[PDB]
Amino acid sequence: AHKKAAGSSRNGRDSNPKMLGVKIFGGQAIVAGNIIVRQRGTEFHAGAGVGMGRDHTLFALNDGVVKFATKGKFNRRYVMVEEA
Amino acid sequence: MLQPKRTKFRKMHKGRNTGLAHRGSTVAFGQFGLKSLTRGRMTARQIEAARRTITRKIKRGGKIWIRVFPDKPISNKPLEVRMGKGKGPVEYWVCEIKPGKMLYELEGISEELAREALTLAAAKLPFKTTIVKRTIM
Amino acid sequence: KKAARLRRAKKTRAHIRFLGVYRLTVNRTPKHIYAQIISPNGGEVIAQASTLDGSLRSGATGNADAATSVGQLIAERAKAAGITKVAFDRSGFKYHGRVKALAEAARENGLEF
Amino acid sequence: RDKIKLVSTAGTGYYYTTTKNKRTMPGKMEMKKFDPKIRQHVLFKEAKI
Amino acid sequence: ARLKALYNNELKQKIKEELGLDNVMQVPKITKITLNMGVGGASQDKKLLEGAVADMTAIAGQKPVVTKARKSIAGFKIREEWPIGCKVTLRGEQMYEFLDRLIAVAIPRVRDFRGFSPKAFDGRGNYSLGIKEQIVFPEVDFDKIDRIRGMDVTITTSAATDDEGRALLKAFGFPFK
Amino acid sequence: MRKDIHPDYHDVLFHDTNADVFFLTRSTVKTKTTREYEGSEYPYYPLDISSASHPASFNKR
RNA sequence: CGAAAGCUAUUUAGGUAGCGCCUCGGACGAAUACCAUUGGGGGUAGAGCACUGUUUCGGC
RNA sequence: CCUCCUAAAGAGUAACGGAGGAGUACGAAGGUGCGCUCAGAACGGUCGGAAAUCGUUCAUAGAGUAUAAAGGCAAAAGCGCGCUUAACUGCGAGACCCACAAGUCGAGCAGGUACGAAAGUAGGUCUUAGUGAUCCGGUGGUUCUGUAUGGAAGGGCCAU
RNA sequence: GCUGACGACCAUAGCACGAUGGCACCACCUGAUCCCUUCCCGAACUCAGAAGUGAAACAUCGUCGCGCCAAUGGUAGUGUGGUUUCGACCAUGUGAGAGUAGGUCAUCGUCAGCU
Repeated sequence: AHKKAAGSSRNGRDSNPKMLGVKIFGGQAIVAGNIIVRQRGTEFHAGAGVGMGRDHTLFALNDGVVKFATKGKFNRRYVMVEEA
Repeated sequence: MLQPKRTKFRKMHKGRNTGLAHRGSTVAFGQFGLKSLTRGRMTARQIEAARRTITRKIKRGGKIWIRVFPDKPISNKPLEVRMGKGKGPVEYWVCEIKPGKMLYELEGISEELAREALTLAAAKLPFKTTIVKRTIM
Repeated sequence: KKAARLRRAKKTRAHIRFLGVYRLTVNRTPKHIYAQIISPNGGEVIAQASTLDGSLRSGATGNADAATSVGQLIAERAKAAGITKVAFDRSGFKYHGRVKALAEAARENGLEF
Repeated sequence: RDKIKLVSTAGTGYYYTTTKNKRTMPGKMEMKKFDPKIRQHVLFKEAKI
Repeated sequence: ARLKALYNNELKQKIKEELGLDNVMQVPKITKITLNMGVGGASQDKKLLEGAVADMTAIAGQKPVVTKARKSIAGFKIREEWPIGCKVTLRGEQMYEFLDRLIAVAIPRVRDFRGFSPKAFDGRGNYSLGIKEQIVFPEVDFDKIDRIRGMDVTITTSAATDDEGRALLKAFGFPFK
Repeated sequence: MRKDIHPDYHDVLFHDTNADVFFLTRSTVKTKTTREYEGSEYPYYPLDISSASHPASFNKR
C-alpha cells in the first residue's frame, strides 16, 4: 500500500430530494388551491391572486391564468393569477 | 514549487480542458513571450524548472513574468490500492493550459538572449510552444 | 421625517392593496390636513377633502376641529360617490389627535370602517 | 423537555398535551384553551401525563 | 434658562455678524448636551453603576438611562446587554441651565485648570470634554461621596464647520485654550 | 418630561463672594441658608471661585 | 403480439413484493404523437471577476 | 433524517464520490398592535487601551436571523415594547409529492378567542433536519357493545 | 406655470456638482398648557400655533464626472445530420458573455390647490 495514502475522509451522506421548483408556468389555466411554486424563501413573491404558505409555497387564490413578472423597486420576481 | 497558500476545498473534480485561450493569449507585462500551441496540464515542477532555466540564462539583467499559476490539486492513488474507498490524496498542483496561453514573459533584455532563454524553457515543458512578440492590437 | 413616515406606512398600504378595497388615505401637515379616497387599483382618486376647501380654508386649519370637519366632509363626498366601506390609511401618522379626529368624523358621518 | 397534560378545569375530562422545561418553568402552567366539550375557552391546568 | 434668553436675545445676532453669515437660520446653535459615565468596572461589582447613576442624577438634573453593552468583549470581560455605562441627554431649557452651571460654577472648580484645547472638536462643530473629578459640580458633595469618578460632556451643535462650532462656543464664554 | 421620575430641580442662587457676582439658575443642590434676591428668596450657595475670578539670574547675585 | 435487466422496500443484495415495461378482454374516441407559430420559468455550455476565495506584476 | 455539490439551466438521478449538520430549543424565542434598524471605518471625548460606554459623519446589510448549509428576508422574516394564548375545536375546495404506507401546502366555512380605532391578522416559530409503523399494555373521556335478564368484567370509539 | 397626495414604472428613473423657489403649498420654525410622547431627553412621536427663514431638506432646471443602458460586426458555446487525428471540422439551424461605437440627468396617470 506503499505511501499509505489511503486516507479515510468519510462523508458519504446526502438528503432526500425535495422536488421544489415551478409547478405551473406562465399562461396556464389554474384553479384555486393549485400550487404554483415550491421554493425555499421567496425566490418568487406572491402578487395579486396568489397566496403564500408557511413553507413559502405559492398557490392560486382564485381561478384564471398564471402570469410571471418582475415588478417593484427590488426587481423581484412575482407570480400573479389573472382572471382570464 | 508554486501552490496556493490556502484553498476553499482540498480536492477537485477532474473537469475538462476544452477551448482556446482567449484570455491570457497576449504578452501583457513583458516584451517577449513563450506561448503554448497545445493544451494540457502544467505541473508546478515544470513551472519551477522552466523558471530556473530562464533565470539562469538572463542573469539578473532582465525581468520574468510567470503567467501560469498551479491552483488545481491533482489527487493520486498509491500503488497496491484497489479502486474505490474514497478519493485519493492530493499529490501535486497543475495549471490548466489551453492553446494560445502565454506561460512566460521576458522584458529588459536583448531579443537574442530572450529567445535563447525561452527555447531553453520550452525544452522543459510538456507543450508545443512558440515565441511571440508584443504587438499593440 | 417623511422618509421614516413613508417607511412605516408601507405595511398598511400593501395590506390594504392586497385586501383590494377602497382606501381612505390621510395626510396631515402642521398647517393643513387632507383626506382622499383611492380606488382598489391605487391610482384613482374618487373623493377628497382638505382644509384648502373654501368652506374651511379661511379658518383655523391645522387643528383637531379642522380635522373633524375634513372627515365629516369626505364622508359626505364618499357617500355621494357611492363608497360605503373603506380601509383607513393613517399613512404612518399615529392614530391619534388630528388623524384620529378625522377618522372618527368620517366613521360617524356615514363611512363604515 | 418533559411531557405534561393541560387538563380542563370545566371537569369535562378534556385535555391538551404539551412539553415543558421543568427547570425554567418549575411551577404548574395554566392557560386559557378552548374546550370542545362545552365549546368555551376555559382555564387548563398542568397535570401529570 | 438665562442662557437660552441671552442666546435668543444677543448671542445669535453677534454670532451672525462675527461669522459673516448671510441667513439668520445659518447661525450655529446647541442642539443637545449628552453626559456619559461609562463605568467598565460594572458587571463585576454592581455598586459603581448605582453610584454613577446617583451622581449623574445629581449633576444633570434628569434621570439617566443605563447604557448596556452592544457586544461581548473577552478582553474586558463584557457580555451582551450588560450595564456598563450611564447616559443622559439634556435639551432645551434643561440643557441651557446645565451649560450655564458648567460654565460658571463647575469648570472653574477643576483642579489645575489651564483651559480646554480648541482642537478637541470632532470636525463637524461638536465639542467634547472630559471631567476627571465629578466633585467639580456643587450638586455632588464631598462629605458623603462613594468614590471619585469622571464624566464625558458632549455638546452637539447645529454647526457644520469647526470654525462655526468654536465661534458658537466662544459666544457663551467657554474657557478655550 | 415624565412625572415623578426626575430628581428635585428648583431655583438656586450661587454667589461668588470673592468677586461678589451672583448666578441664579436651576439646580438640584440643597442649600442651608435661603438668602434673598431682588425678586424673592432662593436657596443660596456660596462660591469660593467662579467664572468671574478664575484665570539670566546671574545679574541678581 | 412482444418485454425487462429500472425505481421503491426488504436479515435485502443471484429471492421476493408494489410501481414501470409485455399480452389479452372491455370502456372511451383524438383527450395522443410529429411540425409550425406562440406563452413561460430556469442558472447548465460558454463566459466573467460584481460576491466568496485564489494568482501575478507595478504604484502606493 | 437535513444542506450544498456531483445533477448535463423543469423534476428525478449512482459511487466505500467531495464537504458539512440532526436525533433539539422556546409559554416566549408563539399571536397581535405599535415602534426601530445593522456590521464596520474615521474624527472628538475621564479612567479607557486595537477594541467597553458617549457624540458626530458615511454605511442596502460588508450585520442579524436559537442552530449546519442553501435559499430568503426592508411591508424586513432582523431588533424592542404593551396586551395576550390561534402552539384553538370541527373541518376543509383544491393542489404538490408519492409503489404503498406515509409526507407537504392550502383559501374558505362554522364555533370560541387574542390583539387592533379599524380594514384585519392569528390553526405555532424565515423555511427546509430535531425522527419510529403495527402489536401489546397504561391513562383521561365516551354510551356504543355487554354470551338468560339487570348490572359488571372485558371489548369498541375519541384523546394520549 | 408650479406645488402637494396617491399610483404606474423601477437607474436611459440613480449618484455627484451647480443654480432657482416662499404670494399658495411644503419644510424648517415657536411653545409644551392640554391630548399624547421619552427604558433619560418635545430628538422622534403629539398637540396648540404663526415671530422668522428658504439655511437644511425638498421640488425644479442644467451637465456625462461616476453609475446605469447599449448596438453592428466578430468570436465562444450549441440542437440535428455527417466526418475526425478526439483537438475539432463540415452542412444546416441558433447564437452569447466580454469589449467597442453609441445613449441617458426619465416617461406617464388620477385628484386637489395657487397662478
